[PDB]
Amino acid sequence: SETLNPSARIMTFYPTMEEFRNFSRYIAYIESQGAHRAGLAKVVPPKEWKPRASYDDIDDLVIPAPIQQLVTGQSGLFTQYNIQKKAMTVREFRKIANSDKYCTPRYSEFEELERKYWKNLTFNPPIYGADVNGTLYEKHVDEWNIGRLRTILDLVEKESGITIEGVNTPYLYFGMWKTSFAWHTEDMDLYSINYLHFGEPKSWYSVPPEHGKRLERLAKGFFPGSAQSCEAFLRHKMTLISPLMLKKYGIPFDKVTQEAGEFMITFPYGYHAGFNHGFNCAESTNFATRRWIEYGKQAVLCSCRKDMVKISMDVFVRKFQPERYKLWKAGKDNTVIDHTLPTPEAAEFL
Ligand SMILES: O=c1[nH]cnc2cnccc12
Ligand SMILES: [Zn+2]
Ligand SMILES: [Zn+2]
Repeated sequence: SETLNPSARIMTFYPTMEEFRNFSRYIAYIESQGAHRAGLAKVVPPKEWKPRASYDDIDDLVIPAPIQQLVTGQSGLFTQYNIQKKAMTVREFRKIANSDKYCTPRYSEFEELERKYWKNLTFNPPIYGADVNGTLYEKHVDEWNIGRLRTILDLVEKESGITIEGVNTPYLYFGMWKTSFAWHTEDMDLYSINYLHFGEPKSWYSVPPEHGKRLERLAKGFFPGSAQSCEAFLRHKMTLISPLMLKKYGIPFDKVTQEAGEFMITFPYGYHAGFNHGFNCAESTNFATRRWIEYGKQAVLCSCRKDMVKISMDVFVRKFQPERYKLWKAGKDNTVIDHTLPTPEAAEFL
């Protein structure tokens, strides 16, 4: 496991239509390749696959709570205050996105736009049409349908009947230039899938899960007051740390640009942050494999109740780890997670 992807670099995959039909099996395959080590992987779907005929019929879709993204800070360290604005349509949002005030600046290469984002992120706050409940997939699409992934995370809805927005349901993100997401891991340290439906690119930064604690120690040192108030303040999704800051403090990280028509997979305990190049739309949700159960059992949650997502691990432990159930309920489960190990389902490829 330590031999595959030794630098824990972001990997890209090009499945065929046959390989694209079994979602869970393909995630097992990419892990057998060492993809998970980076904490982020890109999946380019087969040319024949399309989740919708066109996007010219969504102008009247309402973004109920758009957020103005105010950033405070300096020297590569920032706090993001996401201000709720009144509801707007996709057409109203696209008009603001493409206006002279908010449009993407003229640039040659990504590195120019990236330098531009870190120089100007505290000025002219943009509007992010983020966390919109909904899907852009046509009803008949069976392959990589974010609405219905059919992973083991489905036990939460199957056994209890409870739905957690964006976690076991899809979220839509309407972006504009300079909109962004703060460093974070998923709720319960779950996996996530992100499909960029259309528009301008979305740039990502990732820290390998095996270096995740180094990012946490850096954050705690910089924000001691926040660290004193909450056990996992990064779950508030307010902390921005520049790649230059990470480089200076020796935090290993990688960066990738996602283009329209591509999927991004985040792995358990894979910290990620990023920004939108301009007007776009992405669909997202969380999912699980057998490997996540131990991450969910060990996840450190927000203790100040600013973040409320908590999944009971009991059903997963009883069903997939019965030999460990009594030891775990007694608080005697001393399992140490090896972040390099692929999911057990990967066995057929190894
Ligand atoms: O594209 C994103 N927008 C907002 N939040 C996110 C969280 N994780 C991944 C991607 C995004
Ligand atoms: Zn995320
Ligand atoms: Zn908290």
